[PDB]
Amino acid sequence: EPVDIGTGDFLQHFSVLSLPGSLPLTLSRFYRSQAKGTGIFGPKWTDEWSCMLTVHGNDMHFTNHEGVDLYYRIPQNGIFRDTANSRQAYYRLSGDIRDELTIFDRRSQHSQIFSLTDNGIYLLSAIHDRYGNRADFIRTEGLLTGIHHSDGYTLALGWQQRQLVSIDLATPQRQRLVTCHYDKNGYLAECDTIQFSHLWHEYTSEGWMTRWRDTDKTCVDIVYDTLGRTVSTLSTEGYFDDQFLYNDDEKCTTYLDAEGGETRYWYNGDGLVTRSIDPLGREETSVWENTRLRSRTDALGRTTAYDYNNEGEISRVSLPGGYSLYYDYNEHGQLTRLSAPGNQVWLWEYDGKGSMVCLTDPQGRQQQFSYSEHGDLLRQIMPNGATWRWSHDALHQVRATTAPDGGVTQTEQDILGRLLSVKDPLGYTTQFRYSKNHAGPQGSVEEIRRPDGVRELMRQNSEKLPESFTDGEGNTTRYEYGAFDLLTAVIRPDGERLACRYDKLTRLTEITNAEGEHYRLRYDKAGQLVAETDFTGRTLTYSYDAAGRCIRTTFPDGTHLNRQYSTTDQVTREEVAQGDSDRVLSCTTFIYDALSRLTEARNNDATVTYEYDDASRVTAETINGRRTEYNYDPDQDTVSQRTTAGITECFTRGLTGELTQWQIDGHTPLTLEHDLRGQEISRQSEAGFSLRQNYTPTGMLTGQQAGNNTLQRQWLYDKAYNLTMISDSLRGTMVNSVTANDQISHATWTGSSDIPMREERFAYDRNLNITRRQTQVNGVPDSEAYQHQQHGRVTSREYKAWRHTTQFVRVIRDEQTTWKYDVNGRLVEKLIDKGGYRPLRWRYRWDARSQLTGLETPEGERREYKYDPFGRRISKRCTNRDRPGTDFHWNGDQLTEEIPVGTDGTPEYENAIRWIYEPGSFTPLARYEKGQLHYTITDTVGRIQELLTEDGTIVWRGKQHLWGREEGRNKDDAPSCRLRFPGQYEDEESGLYYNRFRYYDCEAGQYLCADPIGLRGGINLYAYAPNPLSWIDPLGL
Ligand SMILES: [Zn+2]
Repeated sequence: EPVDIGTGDFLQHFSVLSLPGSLPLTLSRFYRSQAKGTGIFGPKWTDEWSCMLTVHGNDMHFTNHEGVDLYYRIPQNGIFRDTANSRQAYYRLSGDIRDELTIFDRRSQHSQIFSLTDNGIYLLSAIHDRYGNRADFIRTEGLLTGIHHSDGYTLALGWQQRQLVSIDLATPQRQRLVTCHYDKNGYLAECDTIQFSHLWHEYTSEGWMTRWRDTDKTCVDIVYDTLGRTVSTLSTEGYFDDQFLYNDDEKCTTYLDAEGGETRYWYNGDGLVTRSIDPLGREETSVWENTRLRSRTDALGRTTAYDYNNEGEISRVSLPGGYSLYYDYNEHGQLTRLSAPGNQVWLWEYDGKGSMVCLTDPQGRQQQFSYSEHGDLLRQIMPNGATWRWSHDALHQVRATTAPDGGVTQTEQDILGRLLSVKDPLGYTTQFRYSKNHAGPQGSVEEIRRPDGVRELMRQNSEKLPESFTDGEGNTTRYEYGAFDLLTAVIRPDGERLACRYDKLTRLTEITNAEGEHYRLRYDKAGQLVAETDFTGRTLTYSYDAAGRCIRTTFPDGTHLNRQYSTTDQVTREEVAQGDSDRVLSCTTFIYDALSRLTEARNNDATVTYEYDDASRVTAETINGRRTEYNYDPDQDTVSQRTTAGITECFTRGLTGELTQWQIDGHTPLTLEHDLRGQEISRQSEAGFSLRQNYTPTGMLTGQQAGNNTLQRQWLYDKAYNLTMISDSLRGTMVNSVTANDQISHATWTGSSDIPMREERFAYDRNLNITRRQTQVNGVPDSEAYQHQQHGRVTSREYKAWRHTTQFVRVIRDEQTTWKYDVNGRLVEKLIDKGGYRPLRWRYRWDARSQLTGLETPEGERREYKYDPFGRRISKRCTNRDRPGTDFHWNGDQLTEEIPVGTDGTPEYENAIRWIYEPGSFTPLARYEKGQLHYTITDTVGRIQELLTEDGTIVWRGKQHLWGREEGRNKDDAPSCRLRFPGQYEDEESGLYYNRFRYYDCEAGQYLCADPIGLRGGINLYAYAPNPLSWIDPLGL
């Protein structure tokens, strides 16, 4: 809101200073072009430190920090008592006009004290809270020259010729906070603040601001009509080339935005909008009662109603759909009860000072809060008795936190609230040091010293935006900005550039990657994104209803994905149609109960149902008749028990919610220990299995000891936290060299010989996608591949392999792979061609949602995959060969069961393999098949490296190439393990890693189709990760 549509005023509001404390001291400056008021910053600007009360006959005028005048009728005896103005009912005026006057703010529980000066004018002399924390305002020769805060600091305000030039912290430390200059007519021409903006302002003779600018890129020119109304704005970089039209007889203002849209606002006598029409003709109406909003109705006709109690607070909100929210307050305006649908009631209790001492949640569980006499929160007790404690420094900022397990965290902040140091419960200290640039453009440097010896530097520019970041290895990422703090470029440590361009309303319209290709976004007049064209040239088009809800996605092949919504903005139906035919190809339904909770999702291949308790916790998820049931800890709302097909698991948790015991199906329990930083140091079973883990000073996993029953593993990182060494008692030593982009360029595994057993050498293109992969085996070249991306996706690849003969090498393989994508960006064919041989061709079939529904192998075998309404693959079948299938059970996003299906289509539920996860975790803890329990040991990315029996016997060992190809050789009777990176499952018929929403090729390092969430997943629509030992992608997004 730069322009007040009801009056034509140009409006600005900027933070000036914000000091921490028991009673925070914050100052802002508010500008209105037609304003008649004044503040410490001179005419036209108002502020919190210049509020006043004025006698004007029989009423008292209250001028607030925005220059708004509120009227209070003076009683005959001249004594106010909880006197309210109906326009702003939360302000309560008390006191004898012969003594001193108090404005109490019911929203904040804070009070302003006004003292008689001259001519029946009362100036602000103090602000305080209900604890006596107080800021005293000192005026000399009529000017505010000092402030004393009861926390123990003072400010000094410096004036020259009755113009404020400086605001300083005076004691206990000297610090300039604000510096001001003025134009020839006394208007504020420049305001430099230490914590926020540094701006310049230009004005006409009347004080109408015709220009404002920041330190670098932002400069805006404003034009007024002769009546002082804003008629246009324009920045020097082209943004917000806007015009304003006025109609005083119709009471309708028109906003002509820079991209051709037209918005009309009808307003009432108080200048409040009663009817607006957006650039698409969509209409919104509001009903007002003395500045209080009584109802609003959107473009679909959905009405929200507001009721108020006798004290002026919102007492009831009627939401569309018949839902009501009820609010109750104590005598001071503090919220004591919130009643929501489903008989959900929140209760708050306050003591005599207004401290919230007891919260009762909708389940009737109580949290207790204890406070100091100055209002510091000292202690919180949770329903299960978990107790948090805090102590504070002289500015009442937290300096020590005692967690429920007794662990103490030490924090230190400066007078401006910047963090200076943290010491965690194990005694490891991280330090922060700040320094201001003195030469050149006014900027700053923040240095971070970490307890593992890592040093990082973050630089800010003159706008206090991040300018560069230098990691512990000295690699620097830089940032560039245009006007209005728009990020226009990111420069990687290797010097490659990512760039962004915006339209005249600052909507992102173009992204250019390091390769130099463009991603384009297109908007309608209301700012809705109606089209995007990715780097491949693929365009998706979007349609919207009157509420801005997206109701159709159109794909290049002509298929449409139609969506329907409930009154509460929930998807009730999804339809697939194609081309101009309105014929529905497929249909998906979503059913919701009376509380708008999802109870059933259904497509052609799966019905998924959910059951809820009164607390809206999920007590059961059922997929195609297979039911998982949950029970919950009554104090923590964590899963305490889950049962599927008569197999029950029990979870025991400590005060912090950490897992202390896990048990399945009457087996010996697994017990777990955690350190004072909440990190797991051991898991044990009395049967014999034992795993101990240790961490770096910054909490990186760095050590594992277990105990064909003994494992010793060490992980070492560089100062940028790339994993550069693995010492593995079962595998050898892995050494990784990294690029400036934190990608691994050389990965070697070494045994007891100096010559490495195997090496991978990688190169990457400008987009960081794989190009070269060379392997060596025992020091001699083994294979070499070179793959080529076009528009960010692998398109072809050459591969050779060598045989070591006799000291020479002869080529034994030489083949080219080509990839073909359809117009929707999905891989439909991968062709491997070695000269003189039969071709090896994979074909891929896809549905409208870009789910891989079919696969054809080079030998002609056909597989079919089916998916539930949430993209979870529920089945796999071979349709033309005598081969078994698989059914899949899920809990939420976790694959919990693979169920073998015989060739006749009969599921073998007794042969199910259960993968055990903590609820909502992607890191597997155990495995249960045919009554046999195995425990996992996982690596730094949560991938299983070993499976162990209950007594600790190692019966499965993984062995991988960098990008995930698993080739570990294990005994015939070893348990199967098809899990790979988090959320991945290897399909043995293809070698693909199924990865929830997409399939992953661990050779090319890429997914087989474009990211279904587009740019929301990053700018590399096919990549998996820049470094598979540092990043994960469990949903395939
Ligand atoms: Zn008056």
